[PDB]
Amino acid sequence: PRSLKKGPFIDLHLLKKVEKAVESGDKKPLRTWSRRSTIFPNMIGLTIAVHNGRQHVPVFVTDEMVGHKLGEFAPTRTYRGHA
Amino acid sequence: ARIAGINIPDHKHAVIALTSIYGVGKTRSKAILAAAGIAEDVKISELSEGQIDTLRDEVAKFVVEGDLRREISMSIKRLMDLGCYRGLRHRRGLPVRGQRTKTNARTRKGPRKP
Amino acid sequence: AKLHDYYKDEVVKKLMTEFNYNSVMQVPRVEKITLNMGVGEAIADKKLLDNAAADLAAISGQKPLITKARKSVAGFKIRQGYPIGCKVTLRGERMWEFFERLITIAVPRIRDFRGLSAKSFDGRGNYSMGVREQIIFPEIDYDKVDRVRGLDITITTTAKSDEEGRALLAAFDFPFR
Amino acid sequence: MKKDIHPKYEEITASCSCGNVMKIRSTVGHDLNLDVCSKCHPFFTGKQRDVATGGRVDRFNKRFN
RNA sequence: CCAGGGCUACACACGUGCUACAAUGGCGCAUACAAAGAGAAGCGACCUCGCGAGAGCAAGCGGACCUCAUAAAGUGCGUCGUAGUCCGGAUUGGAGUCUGCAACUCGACUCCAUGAAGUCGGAAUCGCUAGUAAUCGUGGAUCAGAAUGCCACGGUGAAUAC
RNA sequence: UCCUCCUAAAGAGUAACGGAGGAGCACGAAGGUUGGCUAAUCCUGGUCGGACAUCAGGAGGUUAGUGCAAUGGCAUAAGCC
Repeated sequence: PRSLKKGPFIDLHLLKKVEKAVESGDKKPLRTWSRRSTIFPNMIGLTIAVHNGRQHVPVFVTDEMVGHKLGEFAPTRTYRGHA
Repeated sequence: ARIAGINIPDHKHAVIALTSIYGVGKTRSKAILAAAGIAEDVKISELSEGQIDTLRDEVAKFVVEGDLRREISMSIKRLMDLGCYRGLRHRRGLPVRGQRTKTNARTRKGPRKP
Repeated sequence: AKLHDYYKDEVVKKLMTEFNYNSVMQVPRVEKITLNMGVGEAIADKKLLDNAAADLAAISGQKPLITKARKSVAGFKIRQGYPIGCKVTLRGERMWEFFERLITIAVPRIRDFRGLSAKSFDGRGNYSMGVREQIIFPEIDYDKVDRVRGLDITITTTAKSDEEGRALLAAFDFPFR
Repeated sequence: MKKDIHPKYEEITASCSCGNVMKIRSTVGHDLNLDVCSKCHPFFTGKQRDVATGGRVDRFNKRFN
């Protein structure tokens, strides 16, 4: 976890992107390479396509997802089973 | 000798007998008995019933056995229904805090039949 | 006893005032309470059933019956006429005593009692609830721990439907989550 | 009821911890002490207390400014 | 050249270590005895705040000066009275701190709660001839952060060799 | 050798190397008598408990049971205590 006196972490380009999507008011997805960014409350209800290494998996920001990083909802290593 | 969830032993000291409750350990039992004023040495059997009630309300202050089990199960179910990474690790029965999965994790993965 | 009198005044009055009842014999009265203890482990051991018998004789007032098997099932390794359970029927002042002790001094002690189910009405008003631990009753020493050995209690009512029986039970401030 | 097969059913006075007293007929053989009763239980009064069912956005506005 | 990922996966098998299964011990209180070494975008006293990790303010020190830094086993008193137990401390939840642009994948630590296997280990197999084996702590390099590894240093300290 | 059904043609009887099955016993209670009771199988509710154990209620009416093969019978029970 981060320190509490530092505040929550987000990229500047992601914050500009989500504020552009708020002033634009649309619900079209936006593809990001910013897995290390904490989900903010203004992002709720818009699908974000987070990079997992190959592709961009679209995750829908719910109310309960508002504490975690974006990359926590994008699995990087695929594994099904050894048989 | 009857704290609303369970029963406590009578021949243990009051700190160790208080730690039988789900939700208190060493430090919380020390703090509870420091608030209620009972010495840590004396057994439960020498205590009297008004003092057991003045213990009971301070144990009733904290979150203990029933709503603590509800809280823990609700948080783990919240993770598993969230779709996060720790949710999937709680799902498949694998270590969650980034432990070694290649060799060890024989607690979380279960006893080794195969 | 006391809850019988609380019935005869308040609950009879209430169930005249909320359902239209033409008569005072239209009200649901609660007929009996049966405490069944389906031990099932008597296919090999015998004294464990004779311990569950003393268990229901302690929890209830009177001595239980020992219920034998009605048909033989090869799936369960029981035979025709093996004493597989035990049961108590209590009615009258004894069910009113047991019902007052159940509603007041036992039902808080079910160890995270979050509120028992109100959908357990079978269809004709009879309610059935299953306790998992017999230590919730104050009759148990806890220096004589034998087994977990829970039971199921079935309140049988003379109500016709679910809602009349639930009115009769919740009139007694029955928990009902 | 039949005579000797049933256990003795004595009227005792159980005492709740919050201050209630309750005379019951029971077979424990002695007087008995309680902790929780029909009064002064966390379910029976109305203090049932479900937890926050998501305090996440409240956690974000409490943590960060 | 760059961003993100991976080298950290996990039905399984082996190698080498750490921690245990307790009473020659666990916990609480009081008190004694070391050696070696490092330190300048570094070591960081005293005082205050915080349960703690740490935070604030801040002298000294390129050092036999100052700091890291109270050595731990030991000892004296009490307590547990052989239980999976006041053993064990894995796993998991919540709340944090710090480094760092950044701690999800994937850091270390703190505090609260949780309390798993394990009651000395099969066939087999290893090290050790004296300040040694065993046991207890400390320090350093790499290092923004991240040792149960490696390299060193001292405390106590055997048994046996026909 | 004995028992039940069909062939067997609505009294009885009736053959075949015709079609199907059983017996060579059991029980001092499984006999006598008095008093009482009434099934199988589903649905729903309920601790372990689960399709199927025990409990409660409804459906249903003899689809059950008879110490043993089949037929006939059986509630006034010949069934169950």
